[PDB]
Amino acid sequence: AEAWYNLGNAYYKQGDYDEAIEYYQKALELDPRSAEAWYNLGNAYYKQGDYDEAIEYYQKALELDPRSAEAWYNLGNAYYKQGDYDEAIEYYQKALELDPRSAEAWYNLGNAYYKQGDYDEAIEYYQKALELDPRSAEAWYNLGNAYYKQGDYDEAIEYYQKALELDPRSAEAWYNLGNAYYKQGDYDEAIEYYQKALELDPRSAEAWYNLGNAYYKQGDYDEAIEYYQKALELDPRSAEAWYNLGNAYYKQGDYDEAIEYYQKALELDPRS
Ligand SMILES: [Cl-]
Ligand SMILES: [Zn+2]
Ligand SMILES: [Zn+2]
Ligand SMILES: [Zn+2]
Ligand SMILES: [Zn+2]
Ligand SMILES: [Zn+2]
Ligand SMILES: [Zn+2]
Ligand SMILES: [Zn+2]
Ligand SMILES: [Zn+2]
Ligand SMILES: [Zn+2]
Ligand SMILES: [Zn+2]
Ligand SMILES: [Zn+2]
Ligand SMILES: [Zn+2]
Ligand SMILES: [Zn+2]
Repeated sequence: AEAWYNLGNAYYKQGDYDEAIEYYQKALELDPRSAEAWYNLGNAYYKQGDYDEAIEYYQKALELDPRSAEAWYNLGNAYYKQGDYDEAIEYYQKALELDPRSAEAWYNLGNAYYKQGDYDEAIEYYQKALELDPRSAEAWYNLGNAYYKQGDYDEAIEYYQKALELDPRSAEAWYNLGNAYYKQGDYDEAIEYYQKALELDPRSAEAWYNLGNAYYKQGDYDEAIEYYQKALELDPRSAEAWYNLGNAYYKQGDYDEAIEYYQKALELDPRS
């Protein structure tokens, strides 16, 4: 089994996962009691996106070594990839009972609670991750998103600010920071961050529309009109862009433009 196993390892290292599977299987046909062998077979399937096979082999690894933190964590990952968030949570928790010093386990546990809608737990476990390794902009952004989702816009703002200190080249962090100020009703700060997002990524329709809304909420109707019109060059299909473009014209006393744009909105959705 040893040579088959090592041959499988050599294929694994060169990224050749189908060959690794063949020789791991050959080794296991000769010695089915190696946890590391079952674990490595589960990894090779995992890398090909065979999540159901990965699950079966990681469970075999765990029959032989129930205290493998690595086997529990990768079982949790395979469930996460199948969209089975509650199983992923159960297995991540088992991995952390055995090894509470992995940032990666706490972070992935946060991600699973997030995907289920438990922003509170997401917050708790993203914080743990960040304490063992505070260097990832993505992790700060996601803690930002969890507070945002709970409606803690000020904590959201705080952690988006942290993510942008580490990676100021992120349109999404800039955009969500604007969303967070928008949601507190700080429309001038919103406008500032929305403009940074669009200077970095200038062709999301939704984003030009949200810059429009922020000007509209400030009472800056002629700028609202300019950015709504930009949103509609990119997405001529949006009932909302047409309707708020109408509102902007109405607010300026431009009643015949208001009528034209309200009609456009009502054709795309005649239900309001
Ligand atoms: Cl919004
Ligand atoms: Zn191959
Ligand atoms: Zn043996
Ligand atoms: Zn499969
Ligand atoms: Zn062990
Ligand atoms: Zn161990
Ligand atoms: Zn499930
Ligand atoms: Zn909840
Ligand atoms: Zn819950
Ligand atoms: Zn909760
Ligand atoms: Zn906390
Ligand atoms: Zn708060
Ligand atoms: Zn603070
Ligand atoms: Zn007019």
